[PDB]
Order: sequence, then C-alpha cells, then structure tokens
Amino acid sequence: IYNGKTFNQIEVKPEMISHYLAEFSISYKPVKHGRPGIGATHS
Amino acid sequence: QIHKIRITLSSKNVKNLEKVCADLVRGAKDKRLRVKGPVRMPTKVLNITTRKSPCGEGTNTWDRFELRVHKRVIDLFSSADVVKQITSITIEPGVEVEVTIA
Amino acid sequence: AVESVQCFGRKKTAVAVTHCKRGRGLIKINGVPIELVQPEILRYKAFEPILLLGRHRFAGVDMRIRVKGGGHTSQIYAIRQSIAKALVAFYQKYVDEQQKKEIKDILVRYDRTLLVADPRRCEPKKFGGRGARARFQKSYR
Amino acid sequence: RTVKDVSPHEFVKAYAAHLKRSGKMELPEWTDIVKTGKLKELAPYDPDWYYIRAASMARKIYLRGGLGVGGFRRIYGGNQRNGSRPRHFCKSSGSVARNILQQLQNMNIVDFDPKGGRRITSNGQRDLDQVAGRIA
Amino acid sequence: GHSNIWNAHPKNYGPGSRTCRVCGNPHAIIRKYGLMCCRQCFRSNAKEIGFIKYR
Amino acid sequence: SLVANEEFQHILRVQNTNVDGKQKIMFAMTSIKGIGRRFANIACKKADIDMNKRAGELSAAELDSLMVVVANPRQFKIPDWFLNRQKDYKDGKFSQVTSNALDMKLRDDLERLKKIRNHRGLRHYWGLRVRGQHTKTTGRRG
Amino acid sequence: TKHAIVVKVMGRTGSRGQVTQVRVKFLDDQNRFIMRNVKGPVREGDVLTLLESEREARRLR
Amino acid sequence: KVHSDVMLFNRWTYDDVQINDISVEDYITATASKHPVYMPHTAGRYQAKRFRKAQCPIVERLTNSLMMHGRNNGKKLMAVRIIKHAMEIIHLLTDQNPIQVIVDAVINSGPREDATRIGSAGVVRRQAVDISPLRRVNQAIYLLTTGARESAFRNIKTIAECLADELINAAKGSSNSYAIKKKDEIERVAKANR
Amino acid sequence: KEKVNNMVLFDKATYDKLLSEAPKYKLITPSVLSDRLRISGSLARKAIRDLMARGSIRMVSAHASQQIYTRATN
RNA sequence: AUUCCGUUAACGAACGAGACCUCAGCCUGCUAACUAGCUAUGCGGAGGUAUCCCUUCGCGGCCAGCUUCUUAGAGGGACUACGGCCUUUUAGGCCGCGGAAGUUUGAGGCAAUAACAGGUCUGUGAUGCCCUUAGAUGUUCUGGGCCGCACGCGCGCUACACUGAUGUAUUCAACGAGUUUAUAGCCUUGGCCGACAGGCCCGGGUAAUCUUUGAAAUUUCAUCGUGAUGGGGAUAGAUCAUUGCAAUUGUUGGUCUUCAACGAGGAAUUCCUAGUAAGCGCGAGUCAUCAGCUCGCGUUGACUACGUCCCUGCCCUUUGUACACACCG
Ligand SMILES: [K+]
Ligand SMILES: [K+]
Ligand SMILES: [K+]
Ligand SMILES: [K+]
Ligand SMILES: [K+]
Ligand SMILES: [K+]
Ligand SMILES: [K+]
Ligand SMILES: [K+]
Ligand SMILES: [Mg+2]
Ligand SMILES: [Mg+2]
Ligand SMILES: [Mg+2]
Ligand SMILES: [Mg+2]
Ligand SMILES: [Mg+2]
Ligand SMILES: [Mg+2]
Ligand SMILES: [Mg+2]
Ligand SMILES: [Mg+2]
Ligand SMILES: [Mg+2]
Ligand SMILES: [Mg+2]
Ligand SMILES: [Zn+2]
Repeated sequence: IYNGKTFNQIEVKPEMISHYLAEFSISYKPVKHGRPGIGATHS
Repeated sequence: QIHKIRITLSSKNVKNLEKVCADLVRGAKDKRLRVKGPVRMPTKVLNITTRKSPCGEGTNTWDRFELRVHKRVIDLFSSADVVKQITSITIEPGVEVEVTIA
Repeated sequence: AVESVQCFGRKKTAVAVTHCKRGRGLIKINGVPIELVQPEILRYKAFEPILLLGRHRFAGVDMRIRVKGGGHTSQIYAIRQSIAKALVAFYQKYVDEQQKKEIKDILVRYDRTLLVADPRRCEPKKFGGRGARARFQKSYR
Repeated sequence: RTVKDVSPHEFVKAYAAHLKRSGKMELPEWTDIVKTGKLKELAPYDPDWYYIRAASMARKIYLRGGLGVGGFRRIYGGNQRNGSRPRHFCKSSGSVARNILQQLQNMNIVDFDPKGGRRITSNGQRDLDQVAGRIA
Repeated sequence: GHSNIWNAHPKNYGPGSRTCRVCGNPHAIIRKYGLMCCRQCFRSNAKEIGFIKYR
Repeated sequence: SLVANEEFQHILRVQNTNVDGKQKIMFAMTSIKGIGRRFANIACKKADIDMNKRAGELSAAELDSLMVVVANPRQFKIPDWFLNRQKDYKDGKFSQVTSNALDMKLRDDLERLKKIRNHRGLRHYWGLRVRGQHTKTTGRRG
Repeated sequence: TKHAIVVKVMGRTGSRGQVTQVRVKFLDDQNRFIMRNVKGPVREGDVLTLLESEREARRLR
Repeated sequence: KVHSDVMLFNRWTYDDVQINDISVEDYITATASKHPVYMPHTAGRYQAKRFRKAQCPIVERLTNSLMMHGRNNGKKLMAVRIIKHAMEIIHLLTDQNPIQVIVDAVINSGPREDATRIGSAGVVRRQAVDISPLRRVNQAIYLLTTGARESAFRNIKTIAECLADELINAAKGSSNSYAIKKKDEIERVAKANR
Repeated sequence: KEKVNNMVLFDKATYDKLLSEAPKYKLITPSVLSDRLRISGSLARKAIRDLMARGSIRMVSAHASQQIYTRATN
C-alpha cells in the first residue's frame, strides 16, 4: 500500500475486512520528542 | 379593447427613475387614461464588505460597498397600442422599462 | 358616519395601533381581552393608562389593538402608548377640549412616554469589535 | 365565551383532558419511547404529553388554518445544546406532528386546506368553544 | 499528456474550479451576485461596477 | 405515604454495583455502567415501576423485573436503535451490555484493533487522540 | 455625629480628582463653617453626616 | 398628609411612608408625592445627566442592581419577580410596610465615611473623607444586593428569601446583615486611616 | 465542610414535629422546611402540599420558582 | 477643533477642521399603492338571549372608502429658537419650559503637509534585475503533508449551577439570501414514509407576489434539592443516514452507552459612559459537505462617572542639551 513515499507490506487477515487499506499503511512516522529548542519558552 | 398594462421601471438613479415615472404618468393622463401608481417597492441594497488591504498586514479595516436598486410599478387601463406609443417617449440611460399584461 | 380614531404607539421596532370607536367599553388586543396580556408581570404597564383615568372614562369606547414587531416588553409599551393616544384623540375629536386637556395632563403628569415615543434605537456595530462600542481584546505579547 | 377569552394554559389542560376522555385517539405504540425532538435530552415527563400536544396543536390550527408539519416542527422546536459549541435553533420531531394531525382529522377536528396545510372544521370550532365555555 | 490522464481530475467544485474573471487568481473570490471577482480586483473595479461607499 | 416504611433500604446491590436508596429509581438505576437516563426511563416504563418512588421504597421483585427488562430489551419491544451494542461484531445480535460486560466488549474491540495493526488501534496503544482532533495545543496531561 | 449643609463647592481634589473639596455650614450651629473632602457626586444644598467635625480638610495633591 | 391612589404592585401603599434621614432624603424616591409607580419597571432614561438617577424609584434601583453578573444581565422581569416575592416575604415576616422596610434598610446600610487612596509611586497611603448622600445610597443598594446574592449562591435558600432576610436585618442595626457588617468595616478602616 | 444529610422520606418523629410546629411558622417555604426539619426540597414540597390539603396553612402567593405559605390562623 | 472673539509688523490667501454625503430618530401635512395595509359593508362557521342583537374567525367587492398602520419620493422640522444666571456691551458656557430631538440630535463615510527602507513580487497578462527553462523552479496525474505532539503563548467557545438543569405549556424581531429546469441544479411551502437522521411525491418563487404563517434569552406550571448532583460535556465504543469521484488521520449530522478537569481562577492584563456594557439568538462571507471566525441584524437590558493628569500617551508654550542614525541618542 503506497503511503506517499513507500509501499508498506501487509498480509490480509480475516479481521481486517470492511476496513480501508489506508488504516494499515501509516502515512506519518510516530513522533518521539527531543529536547525543546531555542524559543520554546519565554513567550 | 381595455387591459391592465403593467409597467416595471428599474434604475440605480432615483432622479432619473422619478423623472421617467412622472413623464409616463403625465403622458397617460394626457390621453384620459386611468393610471394607478407609481408603486415604489422597498429599495434593494446590494451590500459587499471587503477588507481594504490587499494583504494580511495592518489593522483589519473593511470597506462597505452598497449598490441600491430602485423599482417602480405603474398600471394603465388602456390598449397595447396606446401604451406602446406612450412608452415610445425618450428614456434616459440607466432606466430599464418592462411592459407586460397582468 | 362612523365615530372612530386610530392611534399608533411605538417602542424600538414595536408598532401598536389602537382603533377606538363608540362602544360599551371593551378593550381587546388581537381579539384577546387586555386582562390576559402576557407577560403577567407587565400587566401593570399595560393597564397604567387605565388605572390612572378609571374605567368609567373607557366605559363608552370600544378599543381594538393590533401589534407587530419588537419584543415582549416593547409590544406592551407600544400597546399602552397607543391606548393613551387613541383615548386622547377620541376625546379631542368627539368630547370637550376641556376633558381632553384634563386627561392629557393627568397622563403626562404620571409618565410622558404614555404619549411621546422613545427615540432610542440600536446602534450599528463597527468592525473591529463584537458590539457598537466593545472592541476585540488587545494583546501585546 | 371562546378560546381567545380563556388562558391558553387552562384551555390546553381542559382540552387535553377532554381528548383523553373522548377515547377516539389512537396513540402510536412508540409514544413512550421517543423524545419530542432531536434537540431534547429526555422523553416528556408527563405521561399525557401526547394528549397535551394534540390539544395545543388543535388550538394552533383553530387560531390559524394554514399550518403544516414543518410549521409545527418549527413551532415546537427550540435551542439545541452542542456541548462546547454555541446553541442554535433546531426543529422538533415531524412524525409526532404528522400522527397528531392525522388523528385530529380522523376525529374531524381539522381537514385539509385547499391552499395546503390543515384547517379547523365547524365541528372543531364548536368543540373547542364548548370546552372553553365549560372551563369556568 | 495522455487524454485520459492530462487534466483528467474532476473540477466540478471547490476553489480550483473557480477563478477571478479579471486576474484569474483562485483566492478570495467574491461569488455574491455572480461577480466572480477576487477581493482585490473587486476593490479596484467597484466604482466602475457601480458600488458606492456611503458608510 | 410521606413517612418512610420499615422496609426502606438505604443501599442496594445490583450487578455488584452500589445503588443509592435515597435517589429516585430512574436516576438511581443510572449508577450501573451501560445504563443512562434514557434507558433507565424506558426500563422503568416497561417494568411498570412507578417513577415517583425512591430506590429504597420499591421491592426486590421490582428490581428483578427491572433487571430482566434490561437483559431482554427485545422481549419488551425496545427498538434496536435504542441499544448500546447494535449489530455485534462476532455474534451479530442487538443487546444492552452493562456492568463488566461493557468493559469486556470495549477491551475486545481495542485488542482487535491493535492486533491487526489498525491505525485507530495504534493510536489507542500510543495513548493519542483517535478522532482526528488536533494535539499541538490541547490534551496536554503528560 | 453632626449634620452639615454644603454652601458651595470649591472643586475637585486628589491626584485623580477623586474627591471634591467643599465648604459646609453646620445645621446645629449656623455660624460655624468647615472645610471637608467628599467622595462621590455632591452639589450645593446637600447634607453630609460628619462623624467628627474637628479635622480641617486640606488639598490631597 | 398626601394621598396617592397609585399602589406598588397594586398591593402596597406609598402613604404613611416617610424618609427619616435628612442627609439622604432628597436622593430616595419612595414617597407618595415623589412620583409613585405601579411597578419598578419603567424603562426610563436616568443616565442622561448628573444626579438624574436620584429620581428613579428606590425599588427600581434595587431591581436594577439585582441583575449583576453576566448570566443575569438584562433579566429585568426575573429581577422584578424576585423583588415582588421578597417584598411579600418581608410583609409576612415583619407586618410593616415593605417600602418602609426597604427605605430603613438603605438608610442603615449607607456608609457615611470612607478612606481614599492618596499619593502615588507605589505608596500605600489613605486619608479619611466624607461620602456624599447619593454615593451613600448607591453603596447601600450595592451592599444589600451583594449580600443577598452571596447568601443565595450555592444554597437551597431562594434569592427572594435571602433578599428579604437581608432587608429585614438591615432595616435595624442587627449586625447580622452582610451590608451592615461591610459598612461597619469601611467605617472602621476610615477611622483607622484618618 | 460536612455534607447535609437531608432525608427524602419522613420519620415518625420528624413527621410529628412537622404537624406540630409547622402550622405555627410565620413563613413557610420549601427551603425553610428543609433547613428546619432537615428534609430534602421534594419532601418539603410534599409536606407543604399535605399541610395545605389539611387546611392548617394558607397560600400567600404561589409561583413556579417561589411558594409562600403561612399559618392559617394567628 | 489653528473654532471663533480679539491683540497685533502684518495684510491677504490655500489645505486640514467645519460645511458635505449615508443611515436612524418626528410629520394623523403632500403624491401614490390587488407585489402593503386599515375601516365598514355582503355572505358563511362557532359561541352567547341563538333569527333581529353582541363577541371572534374565514372569503369576495380593480365601481365601497381611505392611507393611521407598511413602502418610497418631494418637502417641513432644530437655529441653542425662547427665559434666568456667569462671561470683556464679544466670542461663548450652565440650568430651565416647550419640543421627536438642546452632548456637533446619535452613528458613520470622506479626511491635510511630511514620513516608515512598516506589509504585500503568494491578487494582478503590474514590474526591473538575478535564477531556472525539457531528466524544468513550466504544466498535469497518483499518493502523502500543510492537522503530525514531552512543551510555551494569543483571539475565542463551553462551564463551575437553584438569579439554576430538565420536561411541558405559552408567543414577540431586524439586516438579508435564493434556480441552467434538463424528470432536476438555488430558497424551499404542502402531503406521505421514519424515532431521529433522512427519503419519496405534488408544486411556489429570477421575488414587498413564493421560502417568509418566518428565533433564543425570556414568561408560565411541574420534577430535581446543595450531593461534582438530573451542573459540566472532554474522552471513548457500537451503530445509522447525507455531501462528495474518494470520508481512513473519525468531513459533517443522528440513537444508545462512557461521564475527565472544572466548586469562580496568582502575579498581571483587555473593552466599555445608554438602547451603551453584558446576555440571547438570527442573516451573509467562506460553502459539493463543514463556523467555536469575520461582517451585519435585531431581542431583553444594567451598575458607575460625567472628573483628573496619579499611570500610559497626545497637542501647544517656556526652558536645558555635548542628541540630529535624533534617549532604543
Ligand atoms: K496533546
Ligand atoms: K439559591
Ligand atoms: K519580480
Ligand atoms: K486573490
Ligand atoms: K497624564
Ligand atoms: K492642543
Ligand atoms: K543645563
Ligand atoms: K535646540
Ligand atoms: Mg450509568
Ligand atoms: Mg401613512
Ligand atoms: Mg522591510
Ligand atoms: Mg495551516
Ligand atoms: Mg481578532
Ligand atoms: Mg412572530
Ligand atoms: Mg453529572
Ligand atoms: Mg447537563
Ligand atoms: Mg491598556
Ligand atoms: Mg478564517
Ligand atoms: Zn482578481
């Protein structure tokens, strides 16, 4: 399934019927937060 | 050979519209015809409010633009030929004339 | 020839018209007796022109009141103003000017709004704020 | 003495009682399960809500003879709460109004107006006037 | 491009289906009364169109 | 009738849930998970329980009637659209699940979503909003 | 606790003009006049209840 | 004596009511001679000129003050109903004229002296100053209404009962009234900061 | 603070106290009864209705948001 | 008000201000209304003594009359006109009767000289220069993103409840907007189906002709009873409809169910002087579908002051300067 950059590989299971193919190919990388940069506070 | 001829006058200029209405009324009266009106409908005020700036900077100031349309209704109890002859009189620009029956 | 007058009271956008003619002394608004006018709290304002003058002066006139526009309070204020003006005009045009002046004086001594419309009107709102004078909250940082 | 000369609340109560006593009304099986409109949070508190609504609607048709299902939905609608969003006007259930109108027509209190909507019949005027007179 | 591909995306609605009749820009289009003019163009041509500033 | 009877019971147990006896029946039955005000109203109406009585005035038999009404909505003509578990994923039946059954169903749905690596299941696992709400500014707790 | 009637208003007083300096003549003694500072609107002919009449008012600014 | 046919709510009389305070007599409109009204709703224009609001009926001023806080703004019919119920309760409890009770409450609530901020540049200095009769009446009304609202908030007791109790306890210097306590506190502060 | 433990149903002692002293109150309202007898507002309203039916009290003026009742006889 | 009275090496002038124009406020005076109404009559229904009489509704009269109510053109009206005080016999000011109106009647539009390296090249087939110009920084198609969430800030919506929530009954606005007719496109009346969401069928309106017979707060009667409670509605599950070619990262809208913080908010800080603040809703812009936003509208309707330069700033004059990139010197 194309996610805008790559074709994520999946195998269809009986429990995924009636669902969209988009639901199994995440289009974004989950966010892991680094230390805040300059300008995050003192606003 | 008598019918209720409906005359609708539409213009943006109140002076020109009123002058045309008065001319039509006097022309109808000169022919001993029965004249009902003019009936002045509520003025139609087309309003547009747009931001003055061509961009998003500065205090949000708005320009209120209005276009006023004035409508008049005149009813004549006479024949098509006579109403046509009356309406043949010169009409200044900006005034729209519509003649119908009922 | 019919003996009648028609007088209008105003308050904001509320317009009330009282048709007062010769009769046995009934008073109805939109076909409903004035005693059932709503809200019940404003019945005092509705009846003030009647309480000040007495029912005897109204005993010889039938009044039909038609109201439109405005809100609950404005309609009642227009109703009372129209009632007062209609009674004054009827007394002027069918009753001695002395009695007309007396009723006008008693009404005005209690309240001038019973015969003079309040000219207050809603102020147009200006851009840059929610209200006519209220402006959007200002922030500097 | 007519309807216009009596308090609307007392007349509504009296006419609802009269309609219930008549026994000609055929309440739908769902009267005890539905709200009076999508804007409501709970079903009507009073078990006689159907009869009260029928009486109020009959009075409305008696006063004006050109009302329809949409008109009654607007009449009995009101503000709808949207949680954290501001309130807006909302219409009421149309099925209840349609069924009440059909029942009233069956009882002959109202009939179809040629211009559309419903109109009060002579029998309906007579019945409402007698109820108003007997209120005293 | 291929006929079935080139400009094949439907444009029956949305901002991309409308443009200013004066400048062709697709933004800030005034559709009231059928003007179909962007706000800047309308502000420029209001006097010619017949829109007067009274207040 | 204004005087409390000797059989008035202050605290009641229904599906292992404490029900206040001082509260009216309609709003006291709502203490059970899966039962709201609307469903309590309909259960009381179908069970013929007088709504003006308190949760302590009525009888254990009336409580049992309320519970059977809750457990068999179809038998009492309660429409399908009024139930909180309509068209079940596995059984495909319509019922009103309450108490621990509601928690079991919620867990089953969440685990089913997570197992297939569904986007909603992943959002639930990560503890983020699952209904498209913006998260830049709101929902800040940890 | 005495009562005094304002005879004339000298005028606004305070950094922001909050008070008004006035001259008040005592009702009990009509030949005694005292200077007072008043908070709130006040005009000639008003009557003020002085809890104590010993102090003399001075300009606050 | 002056006799007026006008009845407040068609139930109460403006006869036999007299203001017993020369200081604030001219700024209270609760007498049969000073334009009595049937209801505290008249929709007049009292802010046009200085001191004009003094002509407004005192009951009307109480009703207007009762509409504080955003949720109650503009709900004058409800305020008038609250005033009517409070006046009825006052009559029931005290057997006197409720208008007289209100007048006495205002008179006893009005503070006589205050402390005004003096100086500048972050200096906390105060000087004792007198209070004009109009400001005294305004403060009396504000304190009575604030006490009634505070008592009614988060309490089964209804606003009408709270207002009636406040007016009854203010008509006499019982010291149980919130307005009386606030007036005493203000006077104490002024005495301290003389 | 401590929550008020108002009772939704009368006990024999409280009911007797209501029947005894309530007729002698100058002002009777649901709030007054709730504060004095320590009863809920609903029970206070029911007690007011019961007393009115018994005729021991009279209605000074009734409103949806306010009910004012007093002793029938001085 | 650099508005005037005057003083005067100044005299005459030109911009700004004012005048001006738009809306609102008064006209029982003028003109005209079957695309707006009123009055009385004729007929009919209902009620009351049921014929005649009284009350209330429905329909016709282009030869029943009329313009108070509605609409919109021309005009009138206020000029501080009049009375009392203060002020230079001035310019003017305060109060007051009358008056629709006595703050410039209220609110707006328009708005001088000289400037900012303030914003806009992402409004423009406005534009110089620079870059690219076919494996394109042109154009189009597919998909994704602009919305991504340990965190900080701004404008806001909903609340913390009984001056209340819920359920009945009750009934008062204004500014506005609406179609290609194709089976039909936009506003949609009426009838039927349905609990709702929605669906089907007759039709009206290119519009004072139809939607429009057109809101909420509020009023009234009951339930609730100080309990984070029948306050609050965040979060989440199941399921059903509509728009769209496409709804998943829920487009939006319904039913049941779950029922978070929040018990009035520190330092700080915003707007506001009368139909104003605040509350309440409605129309339009965006719009195939989405308004917690903006622009307008009306409804209920206040407290306080009508004073000052204390803070923050502005105008004029005098005065000091080692400032002129002008004290962020
Ligand atoms: K977050
Ligand atoms: K309370
Ligand atoms: K360029
Ligand atoms: K543009
Ligand atoms: K200053
Ligand atoms: K200046
Ligand atoms: K120096
Ligand atoms: K210099
Ligand atoms: Mg529950
Ligand atoms: Mg006219
Ligand atoms: Mg720059
Ligand atoms: Mg963005
Ligand atoms: Mg803003
Ligand atoms: Mg209406
Ligand atoms: Mg709760
Ligand atoms: Mg709630
Ligand atoms: Mg500031
Ligand atoms: Mg926007
Ligand atoms: Zn353009």
